[PDB]
Amino acid sequence: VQFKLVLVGDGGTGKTTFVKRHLTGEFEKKYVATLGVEVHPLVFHTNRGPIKFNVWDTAGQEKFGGLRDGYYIQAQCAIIMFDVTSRVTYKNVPNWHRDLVRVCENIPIVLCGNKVDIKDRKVKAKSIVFHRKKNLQYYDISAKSNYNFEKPFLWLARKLIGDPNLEFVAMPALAPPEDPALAAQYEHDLEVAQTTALPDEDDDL
Amino acid sequence: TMEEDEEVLYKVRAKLFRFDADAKEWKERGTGDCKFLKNKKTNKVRILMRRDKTLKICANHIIAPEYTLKPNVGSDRSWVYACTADIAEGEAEAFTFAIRFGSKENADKFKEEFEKAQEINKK
Amino acid sequence: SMEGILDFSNDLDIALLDQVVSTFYQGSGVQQKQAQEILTKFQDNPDAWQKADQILQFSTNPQSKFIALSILDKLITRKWKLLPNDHRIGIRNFVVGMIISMCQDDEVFKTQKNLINKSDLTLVQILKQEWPQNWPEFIPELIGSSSSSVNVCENNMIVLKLLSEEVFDFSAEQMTQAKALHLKNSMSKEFEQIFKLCFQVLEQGSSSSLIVATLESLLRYLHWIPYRYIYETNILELLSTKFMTSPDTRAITLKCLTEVSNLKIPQDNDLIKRQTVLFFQNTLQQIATSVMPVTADLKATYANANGNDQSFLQDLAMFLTTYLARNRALLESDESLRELLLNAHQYLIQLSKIEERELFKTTLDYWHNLVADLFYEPLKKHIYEEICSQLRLVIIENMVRPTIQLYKSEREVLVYLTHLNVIDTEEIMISKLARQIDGSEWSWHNINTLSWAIGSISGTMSEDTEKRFVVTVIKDLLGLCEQKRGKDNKAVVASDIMYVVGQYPRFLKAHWNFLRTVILKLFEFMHETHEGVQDMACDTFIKIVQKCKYHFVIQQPRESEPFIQTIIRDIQKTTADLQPQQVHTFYKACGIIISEERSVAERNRLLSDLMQLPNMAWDTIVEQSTANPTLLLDSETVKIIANIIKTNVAVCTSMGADFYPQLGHIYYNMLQLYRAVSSMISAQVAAEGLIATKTPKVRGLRTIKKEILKLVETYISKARNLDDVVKVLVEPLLNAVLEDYMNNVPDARDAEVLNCMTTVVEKVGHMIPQGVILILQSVFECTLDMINKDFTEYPEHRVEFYKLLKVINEKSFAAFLELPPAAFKLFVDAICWAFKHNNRDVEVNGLQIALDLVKNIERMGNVPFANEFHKNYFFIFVSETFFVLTDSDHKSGFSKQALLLMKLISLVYDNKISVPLYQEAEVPQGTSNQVYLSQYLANMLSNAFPHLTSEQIASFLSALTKQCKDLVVFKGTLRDFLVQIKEVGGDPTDYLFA
Amino acid sequence: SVEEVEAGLKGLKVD
Ligand SMILES: Nc1nc2c(ncn2[C@@H]2O[C@H](COP(=O)(O)OP(=O)(O)NP(=O)(O)O)[C@@H](O)[C@H]2O)c(=O)[nH]1
Ligand SMILES: [Mg+2]
Repeated sequence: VQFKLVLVGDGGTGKTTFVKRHLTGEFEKKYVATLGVEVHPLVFHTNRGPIKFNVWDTAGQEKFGGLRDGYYIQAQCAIIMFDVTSRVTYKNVPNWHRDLVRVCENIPIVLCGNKVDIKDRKVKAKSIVFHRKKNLQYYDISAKSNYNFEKPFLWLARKLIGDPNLEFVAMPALAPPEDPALAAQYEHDLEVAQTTALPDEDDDL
Repeated sequence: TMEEDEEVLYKVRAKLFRFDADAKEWKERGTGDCKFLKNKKTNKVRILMRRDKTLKICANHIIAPEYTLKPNVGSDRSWVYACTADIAEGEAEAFTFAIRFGSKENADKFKEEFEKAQEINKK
Repeated sequence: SMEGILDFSNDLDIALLDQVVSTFYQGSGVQQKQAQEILTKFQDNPDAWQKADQILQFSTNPQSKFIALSILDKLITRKWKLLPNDHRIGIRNFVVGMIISMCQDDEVFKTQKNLINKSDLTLVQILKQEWPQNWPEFIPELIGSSSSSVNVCENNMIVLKLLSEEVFDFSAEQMTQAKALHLKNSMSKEFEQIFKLCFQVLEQGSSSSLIVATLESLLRYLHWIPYRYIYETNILELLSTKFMTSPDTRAITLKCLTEVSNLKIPQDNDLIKRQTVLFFQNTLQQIATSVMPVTADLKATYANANGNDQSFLQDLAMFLTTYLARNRALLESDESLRELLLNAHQYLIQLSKIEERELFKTTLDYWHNLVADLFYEPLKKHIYEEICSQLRLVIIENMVRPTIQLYKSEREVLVYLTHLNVIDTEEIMISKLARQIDGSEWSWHNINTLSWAIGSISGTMSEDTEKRFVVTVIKDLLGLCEQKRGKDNKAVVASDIMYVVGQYPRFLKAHWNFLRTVILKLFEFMHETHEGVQDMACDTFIKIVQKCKYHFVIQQPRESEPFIQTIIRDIQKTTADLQPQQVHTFYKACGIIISEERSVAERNRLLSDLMQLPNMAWDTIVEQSTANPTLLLDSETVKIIANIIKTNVAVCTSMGADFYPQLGHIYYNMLQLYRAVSSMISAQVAAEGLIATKTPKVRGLRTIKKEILKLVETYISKARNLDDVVKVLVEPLLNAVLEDYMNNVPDARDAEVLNCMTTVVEKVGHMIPQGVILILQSVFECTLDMINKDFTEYPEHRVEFYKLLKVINEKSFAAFLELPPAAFKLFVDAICWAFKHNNRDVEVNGLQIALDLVKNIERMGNVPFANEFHKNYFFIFVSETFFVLTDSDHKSGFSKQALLLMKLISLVYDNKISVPLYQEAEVPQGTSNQVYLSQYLANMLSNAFPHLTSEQIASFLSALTKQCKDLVVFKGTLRDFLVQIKEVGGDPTDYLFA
Repeated sequence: SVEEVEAGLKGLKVD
């Protein structure tokens, strides 16, 4: 029960950061450009069983485009990503969409406006209308604040399974289990960890 | 969900970090409710924490009596401690964890409940 | 082992290629990742297109072929003209001959749609290069082949769809203006034959796959073809009847009719008006009989999500809203069209009840268009009385918390709807309120939704109707609160009650005794430990105060004192249970009231009493802090100090120029506190290292400094007496902050220092030229060294640095003239450094600084500094600007790069540079700067873009310089150059387009 | 009925 999801959009819009947040829960602060593409299995637990996404995180910078529209072959769903603080990334959404539906002619697609956590938003909400005539689902998202970060996958799972009432449910929590040769090893890592400051100390949590 | 055979002694909103030793860096693991779960049939208390919205487990281990809560250099609302068997994502792996709360008060009360729970696991 | 295909010395192993492809697509893990890196290297090889002949001929893998068409595609789009023409003949004939071979094989024509579509698109790339000049029979031969096979005829529709897209929909960015117009003209002059083939296939059936592909291509044609092909044929009848019947063609046909509702049509012919009415009547008829009647519950249908129902209801809303916004006046006069008009809107009413935010925003936009027109247009609102009555209920029941954009859209429609029928709106709202009390629709979400609705229509009823409505609403809401048990219930009702009254200030202002009783309750609520109550009471308080401040500052009848005095007197008791951030909101509110007192002595006295508690804590601490600074290591003391300053920021935010007396009370000791705090931060990083800046201890001390700078910035930005600013505030400020910033390690410098200085220069920069010089000397070089090693580190210092330089360049350009020549050189480097940022906050200011600097230099006239500036830095600015224009990594700054470039070019072609821009040796004497500018530019582009011919570079510059007074044409010429540098062999005549 | 709501506001409670 696995589906291939292609993730397309301009370089720097946060496609890789969004996947990393779902994979490990980490927020990667640095921009290391994706080269060609990175495939990652992502599993969610639903009331209809586990759902597996094979996420094809493609590259947005043309210099690193790799196979480009070759990554889309046989895709069953897709996310198109832009950045609401960069109007050019929204201007290019019709280009990514065109290249996408030329290969995948009938798949559910989610359009995502990322980085709504930034206060100086440039692509205002009333200006985002491209999804209407193309029957895409749209979400304001932010990988940094997690605002709506689960919605693109919930909506795609509902469309791929055909159950509008599918829901994410809590995975079962097994009981966790209960040497001196590593007492000095763990203490070494423990004190360098204490002296490394936690990131984002001004956040609410 | 495999949680009804347990009782909830403590519940606090928190952000959990894991230390990447090879990479000089703290990395977030999840934000959500941290619960102290006491098993009704063994009287063992564990840490269960899940991620908001997706409800994925990002912390699952017993409050071992040998663990010790240490402050971190840049926070008066966090604790750092070594964990030797966490099963949040498969096999029981060793982690250096950091856990941050909304205030110094919730951090202090977490330490209170964390060590009380250690005494129940001692018997 | 898999890397064998990367060796072109040997011959291709097709079988080895099919495996590494299969290991990439159907594989996983490390072997998939490795097959990926080899397939990228293979396709990226400049000779791989040569082996595309045999891949697409002998391979059995459709993915391997697809990949090789990509390799071909990159060749056709970028290096086509550079090939020997024999290869252009071969690739052309191979690509076509394949397409027919796949079309005739019904097996493959059905199983490999992806590959056939990729081959059609590859053909379209060739047509962009070769057609029609070297292929004028393509369209006649395309029409001829179509009658031979249904499969080739369908595929021809796909080729034509793709051709129309590349030429008309996606050409503006991908080809030159000249080449686009050439292809548009070509298609335009051969469309008559394409349409007849399209109309014949639609009219004669019968293959649904062939009909749909022809309807998909028709959708693209309607973007550009002239009106007559739609209104002078029968095609509107076919779309609105025959093809609305089958669900296979219903989706595409709806999108076609949506585009038709946007065609350019003469608004005076009454036949075209009847054709626009007729296809709407037919379409609505087919929907009512073949899909669902107007009574159908589209809410439930959408939620069930069977088949393509969701996409269909979305397209139906797009069709109805599009058509009615343009043509509904065609239906409003004739009595025989009245049922069609109201049925269309009744479908919209049902669509508007679907739980789907983006769809709802689409219908809401149309409702706004409609009710705005009924509000202004005579004799129209009676037509829609029953549509509007239903819409009121739909909007009141889907009110959202005040996305705020959605709320403001809902409020606007509902205010309109209330003016169209005030009596209906009140009856609905009181009715909904009754069912909130009788428990039939009681819910936390449902009482909130209704309060927001009630609050949103404020100011739309007559004052006396409003008075009775507000009274009735508050009365029922309180009876709702008493009826409810438990805290969590009684807290939400009481909150809504406060939200409603906060929305009706005209009512509050006319009934002082009520307004007084309100505020007194919020004060009681500021002790309610239940979460949300306190935050609620404080937000309502400042909200009411903003609207009713005048009634707190005057002495109302039958009171002895302005109510502000009563608030201030009990302020300690009132706020005793609030968090610091809520205390600051409270004080800010009191500052709003006080500023309404325009008797200076009374205002200052009110200010003195409001600040009594923070001033007493301040005086105590400043006496205990000075004797002696060990107290500042106490976390509690720095917190108390931070909150005192924040309280001062809050009151200063609302009082502005009137805050000056309170600032003068603390100013000198505050700057002293700034110095003491600064020493401890420095002492701590010395005693513990850079990690000390992360500790709570030092973060608390830096908070004090930041709040002090924010207070001074807040005042100076709003001061009206600037003489006191310069003569009293500026000098002690600079002494306190400039040297401390300069002499701290980078990690201990506060970027707020730059932001504060930007405000000082903004307000009084023209009055303190020696002060602006001192600011530059102390922050310019040491900040530049922090930010000129990458684009990453110190992001805040980066943004504030260039805002500071920008305002200095605007307000006191004299300061840059006083820079030593070495420092001015760093200034120019800093500007170009800003060009290269992807960060928009830096890039936009850097371009603006460069533009303003050029104008600053131009305004100096023929003087040595202006002459030396051009000799040293003109061609640096020209080439740095050209670099970011052409490197494809700064597209977001194109418009301002072009503006700067034209300003630089126009300088030379207007002869405003007096000295020659060359060395006396390199060019003969008397040569104009204009001749030398063209030579420098030709040489610069030739080395930067060696694949361009000399004629290309020469025709580009000739057009560019000639167009340096026309920004829109200039920009088009830059865009044409950006296209030509992406390929080989661009036509130099393209630059004669304008 | 203004003095009426008024008196009701006064008694507004949560306990
Ligand atoms: N403030 C903020 N930053 C974000 C957010 N999401 C991603 N970023 C940041 O934007 C930058 C780009 O990150 P990245 O995930 O690599 O974007 P990308 O689309 O994958 N780039 P590419 O297409 O070249 O692979 C990162 O520095 C990241 O921290 C966000 O939601 N909020
Ligand atoms: Mg990436």
